[PDB]
Formats: sequence, structure tokens, C-alpha cells
Amino acid sequence: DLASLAIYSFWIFLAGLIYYLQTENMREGYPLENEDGTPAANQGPFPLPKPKTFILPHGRGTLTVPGPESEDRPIALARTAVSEGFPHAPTGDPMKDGVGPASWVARRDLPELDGHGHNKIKPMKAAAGFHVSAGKNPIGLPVRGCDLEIAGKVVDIWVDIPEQMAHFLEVELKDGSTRLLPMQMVKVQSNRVHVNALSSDLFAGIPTIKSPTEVTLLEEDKICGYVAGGLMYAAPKR
Amino acid sequence: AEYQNIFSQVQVRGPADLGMTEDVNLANRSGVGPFSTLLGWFGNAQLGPIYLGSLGVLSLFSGLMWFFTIGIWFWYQAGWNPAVFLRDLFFFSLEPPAPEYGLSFAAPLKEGGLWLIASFFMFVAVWSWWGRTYLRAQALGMGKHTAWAFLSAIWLWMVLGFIRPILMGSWSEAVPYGIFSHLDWTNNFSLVHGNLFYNPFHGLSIAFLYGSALLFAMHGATILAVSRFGGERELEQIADRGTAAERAALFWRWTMGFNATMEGIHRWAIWMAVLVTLTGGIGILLSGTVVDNWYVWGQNH
Amino acid sequence: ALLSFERKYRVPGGTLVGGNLFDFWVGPFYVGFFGVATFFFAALGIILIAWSAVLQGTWNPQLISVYPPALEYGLGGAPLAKGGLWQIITICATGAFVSWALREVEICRKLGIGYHIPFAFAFAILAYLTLVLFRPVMMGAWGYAFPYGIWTHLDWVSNTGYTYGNFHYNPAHMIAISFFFTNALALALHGALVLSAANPEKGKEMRTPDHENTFFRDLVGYSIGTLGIHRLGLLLSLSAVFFSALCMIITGTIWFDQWVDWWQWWVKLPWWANIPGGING
Ligand code: BCL
Ligand code: BCL
Ligand code: BCL
Ligand SMILES: CC[C@H]1c2cc3[nH]c4c(c3C)C(=O)[C@H](C(=O)OC)c4c3nc(cc4[nH]c(cc(n2)[C@@H]1C)c(C(C)=O)c4C)[C@@H](C)[C@@H]3CCC(=O)OC/C=C(\C)CCC[C@@H](C)CCC[C@@H](C)CCCC(C)C
Ligand SMILES: CC[C@H]1c2cc3[nH]c4c(c3C)C(=O)[C@H](C(=O)OC)c4c3nc(cc4[nH]c(cc(n2)[C@@H]1C)c(C(C)=O)c4C)[C@@H](C)[C@@H]3CCC(=O)OC/C=C(\C)CCC[C@@H](C)CCC[C@@H](C)CCCC(C)C
Ligand SMILES: COC(C)(C)C/C=C/C(C)=C/C=C/C(C)=C/C=C/C(C)=C\C=C\C=C(C)\C=C\C=C(/C)CC/C=C(\C)CCC=C(C)C
Ligand SMILES: CCCCCCCCCCCC[N+](C)(C)[O-]
Ligand SMILES: CCCCCCCCCCCC[N+](C)(C)[O-]
Ligand SMILES: [Fe+2]
Repeated sequence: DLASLAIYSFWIFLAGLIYYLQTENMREGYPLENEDGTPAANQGPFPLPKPKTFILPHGRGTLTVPGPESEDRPIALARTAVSEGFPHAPTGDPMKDGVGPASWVARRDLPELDGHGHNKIKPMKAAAGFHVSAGKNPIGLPVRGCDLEIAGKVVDIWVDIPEQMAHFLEVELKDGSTRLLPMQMVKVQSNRVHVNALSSDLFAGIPTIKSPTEVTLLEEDKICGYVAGGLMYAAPKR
Repeated sequence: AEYQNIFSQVQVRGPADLGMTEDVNLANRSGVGPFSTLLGWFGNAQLGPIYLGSLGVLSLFSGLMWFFTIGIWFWYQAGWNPAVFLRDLFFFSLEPPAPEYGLSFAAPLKEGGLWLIASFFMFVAVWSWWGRTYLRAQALGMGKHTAWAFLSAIWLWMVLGFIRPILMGSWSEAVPYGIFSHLDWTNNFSLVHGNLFYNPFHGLSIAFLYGSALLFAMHGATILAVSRFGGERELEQIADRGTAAERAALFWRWTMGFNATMEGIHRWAIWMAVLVTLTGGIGILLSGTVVDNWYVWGQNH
Repeated sequence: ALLSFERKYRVPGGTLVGGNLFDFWVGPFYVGFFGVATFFFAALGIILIAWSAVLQGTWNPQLISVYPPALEYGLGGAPLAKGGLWQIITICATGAFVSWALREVEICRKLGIGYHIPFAFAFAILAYLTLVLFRPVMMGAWGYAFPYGIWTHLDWVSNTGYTYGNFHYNPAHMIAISFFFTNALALALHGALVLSAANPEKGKEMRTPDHENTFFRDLVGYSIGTLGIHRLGLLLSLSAVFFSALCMIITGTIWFDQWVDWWQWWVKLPWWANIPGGING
């Protein structure tokens, strides 16, 4: 029967498709490892896919995956049990060590470039023509921490030009320097911006960017990680 | 308390983004449209510009011709009475030629001719628009993924109003042009073929329909969940994995034992959606041509 | 085993119940209080189902079916073999879904991400409870719920719908179907966009969000933006289920006649009800 042939065939196809799909999704994080960093014995029934190479724009090079996997950074954690499967405790300050919900990845220390080779994220002051178009403008509002103490003030908004979306709030600390805060980790209110993830005393700990008019992928990761990490590690102040 | 990122807290605007030029003929690119602060709370506030080469004009013309062919007939059914037009709006319908005419074009205008005409305009409108999804991609140097996925939708459509009616031997098999009637045609089609729930392809198609909603809910939510680590910048997370992509993968690994990659998830996505109309098109194509009753067919195979 | 970048995230904390009691993993699976709860609820329910399979007389997946109490039992309890097991299994199912959500909330807390996923999952759960709990209870009996069987539940879908004629006429069912169709459309597009950029024509360089916005801008005159499309997929999906739940919560309760006749309120509108011509005149 023709219908019987079609349905039988489709399942063969669907199985091969799932296989393909599962392998495609193994281009990162694999091979699997034991908590000590060595190859795990059991990798599963799915093999690693033949490598593929992405040609990055603006001469940033290429990315070939699968490829040698490495954190390229120290992990300040230690086993808390004699067997696999348990939590690894922060050896130092998780916030400062960047582990747990405060983890950051060692991304490239360059900024993201739009399709035109320009920086994707820039403070609004340096983005020609960009301005707040709707909703309460946070610039000028004082920034309050989960401890209900003011930790600074909003001195600018960092924008994603290609998307024309607000990404960070540049906040000035009492020492005069500034920090970036993920738009999604802040609550813009009528008379202030509220930050639940961090307590006043923790804003200074937020990683800082090298150049004042640009942030790099590596820097964004340390900033976002640190702030999110506050939800768990700030707790004692909130 | 905590922000969810469903609506923007504050919108920003800058010069109208005119987009990448690449190999695109800017002569056919229109000018920017207005900005919608309304749209801005949810997504991008900029309307336009839109590209419109020849194919674009062709497609838009056929499209409107199609719609107007159906609409004029709708008016005629209301006796050109505005009041009757609005109240019976969902009851009007442009039916295909009766069986008697087979696949010919003899059928009178008020008896299938207009349907064939409207159908003709739609055929041109859809296929021209398809070529358009391919070319707009080519002009930007991008892959042809969109045009391929759109083909899967075209498949069901093609099967419903052209391929099946043909194999079946008559245009009477095709779907009528009407809100309620097209629903009736759907119910009747199932009754007439032994109930599609028995059609293995209708069942797979449903799995993917529900699947697309499950997966997009998962994915969409996931990205929003890690948008605080810039997870929405999917292409760059594909080119340089960040903590967003890792937490996304680990939420699912820890939850269900396995996970995706920032690029792969989109492969799961494109197939989940695309298989809805793929399996569906087969299911329908086989109905009446190879299987008259799925319940029956089911009893044997 | 662990993903190459996983250890830094497997730290203590995030649990809602039991402190570090169940704070550990089993292979790739995170456990947690709710991981244990879920297993319990799930194991029981599966066992109770295998038992219903014995009382029904079959081990075949295509045949095993577990029906709720017959209408005559109302909202009370019924003998195990006569709707009791169903009632118990439903308890387990609910217990396992809600536990799964909560487990998710814990995973979120440990990973420092938003609660969007479990929040989304909650809509599915609510759809389920509308069919086996809220609608039944509003209608007066568990018999109105669907049976747990691969094919038998499709029967219930069919009979339930035809009890009102063509279910297509349910106005809320129409909206729900739209979102489902639109969602599938959106998913196909979103996936094809990202992929057409990450995988350009042979030898070319990866395109960019700018290219993505450009592509849709050229194609239809608008691009929702990367944050927007994800906001959209979520919205479409959830809206689709919300309206599904709504299309049924109103069926058999505030409306129990033929859904097609519901549309008469519009046609019978005074200012054109009696005008001749058209389909309804
Ligand atoms: C709201 C819709 C109606 C309904 C209408 C239909 C129709 C119409 C169809 C199905 C179909 C299916 N339905 Mg149903 N279905 C309902 C409620 C449910 C519930 C539930 C707890 O509420 C469950 C678990 C299912 C499950 C299923 C799958 C067996 C099947 C296709 C998977 C799919 O589409 O996945 C979307 C989700 C995914 C792809 C994720 C993976 C989900 C896996 C596949 C589900 C496993 C279910 C399992 C076999 C039984 C329980 C597990 C055991 C306890 C261990 N339905 C309600 C009553 N259903 C299709 C079919 O082929 O039926 C024979 C079909 O045509
Ligand atoms: C009583 C009716 C029968 C029944 C009869 C049918 C029939 C008949 C069919 C389906 C089909 C489908 N059914 Mg069913 N179905 C029933 C019950 C169900 C139930 C349920 C819970 O009960 C569910 C979940 C489904 C689900 C589904 C979907 C999986 C599938 C449609 C895929 C789709 O997205 O097409 C959406 C998309 C298209 C049709 C794509 C084509 C789009 C075209 C190319 C573009 C439009 C161009 C246009 C010019 C632009 C317009 C205007 C501009 C916007 C301005 N059915 C009952 C039992 N069903 C279809 C299928 O494939 O089945 C196998 C089908 O033919
Ligand atoms: C002849 C039949 C009638 C009809 C009768 C009905 C009836 C009756 C119903 C629908 C419902 C629906 N109909 Mg209808 N419907 C018809 C024709 C159609 C057509 C079409 C093309 O013709 C379409 C597209 C639809 C579409 C729809 C959807 C909007 C909706 C189902 C999805 C949903 O709510 O999921 C909601 C999602 C769930 C219920 C799943 C919950 C998942 C749970 C929480 C988790 C499962 C975990 C699992 C057990 C674990 C498995 C193991 C693991 C995999 C390891 N119908 C015809 C006219 N339709 C349903 C609705 O609105 O339901 C609320 C419904 O009840
Ligand atoms: C894998 C299957 C899924 C899918 C995929 C899919 N659809 C697609 C694509 C893809 C990948 C495209 O690339 C293509 C697209 O361009 O998307 C934006 C498309 C598309 N899917 C569409 C529709 C569609 N897809 C559907 C479904 C699905 N699409 C599946 C779920 C459905 C249904 C029934 O569920 C519909 C209705 C089209 C919007 C678009 C293809 C457009 C096209 O062919 O246009 C040709 C003709 C016209 C210009 C039409 C004109 C009609 C006018 C008379 C309208 C209004 C006139 C009037 C109002 C003017 C005044 C305006 C006032 C409002 C002010
Ligand atoms: C709300 C909108 C959409 C959505 C979202 C959604 N679903 C989700 C999530 C989200 C956000 C998750 O996070 C969660 C997930 O883990 O993803 C893989 C999940 C999930 N959606 C699932 C299924 C599912 N979702 C569906 C639908 C949808 N999910 C919507 C379209 C459907 C259908 C029919 O459309 C199904 C079948 C699960 C794979 C997974 C949740 C897994 C889970 O809860 O595991 C705990 C329990 C067990 C392992 C076993 C329970 C066994 C017994 C106790 C009971 C079974 C009895 C009976 C009720 C079943 C009988 C079935 C018959 C009808 C055949
Ligand atoms: C009041 O304002 C004025 C402008 C009149 C506007 C009013 C217009 C209105 C109210 C329009 C309403 C239109 C509606 C309701 C359209 C509805 C369509 C629906 C509900 C469903 C569509 C299903 C159609 C399908 C599956 C069509 C498939 C078509 C094909 C596969 C192509 C077939 C082509 C054929 C037969 C041509 C043959 C010719 C050759 C040789 C190639
Ligand atoms: C991306 C593809 C993954 C989706 C796999 C969906 C599996 C659901 C299969 C259920 C329907 C079975 N059938 C033949 C009885 O209808
Ligand atoms: C019909 C679709 C249902 C599929 C159920 C399969 C769930 C797979 C869980 C796999 C993860 C396994 N593990 C432990 C090796 O990681
Ligand atoms: Fe995405």
C-alpha cells in the first residue's frame, strides 16, 4: 500500500532527522567530562558531528565546532563529596570568583560589531540621533539596591544601535566611576531605578570596562554574570 | 518587583535604519515608514523600508486581484447592500466548479469560473511571493532557509487546491473561498474520509503543531530568561558562546537530561514547524486518491 | 558526566525545600526536593496505570485506557476499577506536573536566570486541569474529563466536539487555532532567519542581526527584532493555550447548544436582521 509505504518511510526519515538534529546540537560542550575535567567514559549513542566552520565578519576570523573545549579561566570551586553528582563549593567569594549564578564565560575581549563594522552597543551620548522615545527616562534617577540604600545615579543608557534597544544603564558610584547594569536586571520607577539583585555595597564590585565608550563581549559577560549572581549571593543584604 | 522583559521599560529611537546594502538594488527599496511607539513596547518600532522589485509588484497585484475577485462576488451575494454585506460577511463564499465540469474551465462565471480566476491570481501571488523570499535572501547573501520553509506551507496549500483536485479529476474537490464555508469544507472532508484522526499523517501533523507551540514557548521563554546575559543576540552567541547560552543549555540538561546549542535549537525549530505542513500535505494528498477511509485503512495497515 | 563548561554552575543553593538535602544531580538530571516528589508522583501514577491495564485486560500501549468515573458518580469517588484509579492517577499527574514546574523554579534559582520557562509551562498545566478538573467540576461530574489512552482520548475529543456540531464554530476555538497557526508560522520563520544568517551562501561570512532585520524589512516592510520574535513566540504559544482553555471552559457551561447558532446574535442585529438579500435574507 502506498499510504503504508509513505508512513513507514516517514518514520525512517524522522529517526534519521532526530539523529542529525541531536548531533548538530553537540557542537558545543562535548565531549562530556568528569567533574575533574577529563573525558567521561560514557558519551552516549550519538557521535560528534563532522566539524563546521563559521566565517566571522570584519576579519574576526573563524569558529570551528566541534573543537577543543576549554574554560580558559580558573574555577574557584571544590568538590563537597567523595563521589560524582554533588555541588561544588565556592573556594572564595563566588561573586568575585565568578562561579555559580555569577559565572561568566571567557568570550572574546572585543566588542560586537554591527553589520557595518561599528560597535553594536554604545552609550547613548555617543550614538548620533539616539534618544529616549517612550516610557520614563531613567537618566538622572538615583539607583537603589535591594538593601534600599542608594548606590549611585543613572548617567546614561547604553544602546544596541541595530536593534535600537536599551541594554545597560551606566550608573555613577560615589567614587565618581561608573558601572554598567543590564536593563533587564533593573526596575525603572517614577522616582528611581531599583536593583533587586544587588545591595548598595556590592555595586563597586561590578566588573569595570577598559574603554569608557565601548564594552566587550568578555566584559559584558562578567558584568551580567556578577549582577545576576547577586540574586543568590547578595541575599544576606536584601 | 523583578522585571520580566515582556514589554520594554523604556524605548529609544535613532536615525531610521536603512539596512544592509549587500547586493541589493536600493532603487527598489522604499523609504522608511512611520515609527510605532505601540509596536515599540513589544518589539522594534520602525516600519519599513520595504523592497518592491517587479516580482514584488506582480505578487501584490495578483494578491489584491485575488481578494477583490472574491470580494466583488461577496458584494454580489449581498445584493450590493452594505448592510447585508457586513451581517453575512462570514457566510458569503466563492465555490469551485461543480463536479460535472471535471478539470475544465467551461463552468460559468457564477458557477466556478470566478473561483478559477481568483484561484489563478492566488497561484501567481503565492508563487511569485515565494520567489521573492528566495531572491531577497540571495541579494543579502543569506541562506535560503526561509524560502525552503515557506515551500512546506506552499505544499499543503498546493495540495489542497491544485494537486489533489487534479489527481481527484475535478476542481470541485478544492477549497471554497469563505470564512465559514472553508471551515465546513474542512469538517466535511474529514467526515467523507472516515475521520482524519485515523490518518497517521494528520496525527503526526498535530504532534508538530502542538510541538511548535511547546518548543517556541520553551525557546522564547528560555531566551527571555537569559536576556539578562544578552541571550537574545543569538548569532554572536553562536559564534562565541557566552554565559547566556550555557545557562540556557544547562537549564534543559538539568531539567530533561539533554540540551541544545544556540544554533541547533533553531534547527529543531525550523523542522518542528516545517513538518506540520509537510506531514499534513501528504496526509491530505493521499485522501481520496489512495485511501477513501482512514478508519478502514487503519484496520488493515 | 558534564558538559565541558558545566562545573562552575553546579554550586550549592537555589532549593525551595529541604536545604541541601536533595541538592545534587543524578547524571545530567538535577534532583532537588521536587525532583524526588515528581518521581514519587510519576512512579505511582505509572504503576496505578499498569494496574488499570490488568483490570482492563491488556498490556498493549494502543489499547490501555483509563476512564474517569461514569457521569452517574457525579463529583464523588468511584470504585478503583470504575473511575477510581483515574481519579488517583489524575492526582498523581497534577502532582507530577506541578512538581516538575517547581523543580524548574529551583533550577532557575541555581542558574540565576528568569522564571519564564516554568511560568510558561504553567499554562500547559492549566489547560490540562481545565479538561480534567475545572470543566468537570463546573459541569458536575468527572465523567466529562477525557480518558487516558492514546486513541481513546481522541475519541473523547471527537465526541466532545460533535456534541455541539462543528466545533469550528466555537469563537474562542477560532482565536486559539489562529495563535497555533501563527505560532507555527513564526517558529518556521524565526528558525529560518537565524539559520539563513549563521549559514550564508557557500564561502560567505556569517550575516548579522542587521542582515536579519534587513531581510524581513525588505520582504514585508517590518522586522520585530531578535528580542521581539522571542517575545512573540512566547506570546503566540501561551495565547494559543490560554484560548484553548477558554474555548472549553465555556463549552458545556455558559454555552451548551450548537456552536454554529451562537453566531446568530450578529445576524439578528436589529439594523439589518430583517433586510432582504444576502445569505440570511
Ligand atoms: C488538548 C488536545 C486534547 C488532545 C488531542 C489530540 C489529538 C487531536 C492528537 C493528539 C495526539 C497526541 N496526544 Mg493528546 N490531546 C489531549 C491531551 C493530551 C495529554 C495530556 C496530559 O493532557 C497528553 C500527554 C497527550 C499526548 C498525545 C501524544 C500521545 C500524541 C502526539 C504527541 C504530541 O502532539 O505532542 C506535542 C508534544 C511534544 C512533541 C513533546 C513530547 C510529548 C510526548 C510525545 C507525549 C507522550 C505521551 C505518552 C505516550 C503517554 C503518557 C506517558 C506515560 C504515562 C509514560 N495528549 C487533550 C485531551 N492529541 C496526536 C496523536 O497522534 O494521537 C494518537 C493527535 O493527533
Ligand atoms: C472536523 C475536521 C477534522 C479535521 C480536518 C482536517 C483537514 C481536512 C485538514 C486538517 C489539517 C490539520 N489539522 Mg485537523 N481536523 C480535525 C481536528 C484537528 C485537531 C483537534 C484537537 O481536534 C487538531 C489539533 C488538528 C490539527 C491540524 C493541523 C496539524 C493541520 C493543519 C496544519 C496547518 O497549520 O495548516 C495551516 C496552513 C496552511 C493551509 C498553509 C498554506 C498557506 C498558504 C501557502 C499561504 C496563504 C497565502 C494567502 C494568499 C495570504 C492570505 C492573506 C494575507 C495574510 C494578507 N485537527 C477534525 C477531526 N484537519 C490539514 C492537514 O494538513 O491535515 C493532514 C488538513 O488539510
Ligand atoms: C471533531 C473534533 C472537533 C474539535 C474538538 C475539540 C475539543 C473537544 C477540544 C479541542 C481543542 C483544541 N482544538 Mg479542536 N476540534 C476540531 C478541529 C480543530 C482544528 C482543525 C484544522 O480542524 C484545529 C487546528 C483545532 C485546534 C484545537 C487546539 C486549539 C486545541 C488543542 C491544543 C490545546 O489546547 O492544548 C493544551 C495542551 C494540553 C492539554 C497538554 C497538557 C500537557 C501536560 C501538562 C504535560 C504532559 C506531560 C506528559 C504526560 C509526560 C510524558 C512523558 C515524557 C514525554 C517523557 N481543532 C473539530 C471540529 N478541539 C482542545 C482545547 O481547547 O483544549 C483546552 C479540546 O478540548
Ligand atoms: C511550515 C508551515 C507554516 C508556515 C510557514 C511560512 N509561511 C510563510 C513563510 C513561511 C516559512 C514565508 O516566508 C512567507 C512570509 O512572507 O512570511 C512573513 C509566509 C506566508 N504565510 C502566509 C499566510 C499563512 N501561513 C499559514 C501557515 C503556515 N505558514 C504554517 C503554520 C497560514 C495558515 C492558514 O495557518 C496562513 C494564512 C502569508 C502571510 C505569507 C505569504 C504571503 C503571500 O503569498 O502573498 C501573496 C499575496 C498577497 C500580497 C496577498 C494579498 C491579500 C490582500 C487583499 C490583503 C489585504 C488587502 C487590504 C486589507 C488592503 C488594505 C489594508 C488595510 C488593513 C488597511
Ligand atoms: C502552555 C503552552 C505549550 C507548552 C509549554 C511547555 N510544555 C512544557 C514546558 C513548557 C514551557 C516545560 O518546561 C516542560 C518541559 O520539560 O519541556 C520539555 C513541558 C512539557 N510538556 C510536555 C508535554 C506536552 N506539552 C504539550 C503542550 C504544550 N506545552 C503547549 C503547546 C502537550 C500537548 C498534548 O500539546 C504535551 C504532550 C512534557 C514533555 C514536558 C513536561 C514533563 C513532565 O511534567 O514530567 C513529569 C512527569 C512525568 C515524566 C510522567 C507523568 C506520568 C503519569 C503521572 C501521568 C500520566 C497520565 C495522563 C495524564 C497521561 C495520559 C496521556 C494520554 C492522553 C495519551
Ligand atoms: C468590501 O471591500 C472590497 C474590496 C470588496 C473588499 C472585500 C473582500 C473580501 C471580504 C474578501 C474575503 C476573502 C476571503 C474570506 C478569502 C478566504 C480564503 C480562505 C478562508 C481559505 C483559503 C483556502 C484556499 C486554498 C487551499 C487555495 C489553493 C489554491 C491553489 C493551490 C491554486 C489553484 C489554482 C487554480 C485552480 C487555477 C487554474 C489555472 C491554471 C492552468 C494554472
Ligand atoms: C522534531 C521532531 C520531534 C517530534 C517527534 C514527535 C513524536 C510524536 C509522535 C506521535 C504520533 C504517532 N502517530 C503515528 C500514532 O500518529
Ligand atoms: C516520544 C518522545 C519521548 C522521548 C522520551 C525520551 C526522553 C529522553 C531523556 C534523554 C536524556 C538521557 N541521558 C541520561 C542519557 O542524558
Ligand atoms: Fe531564537
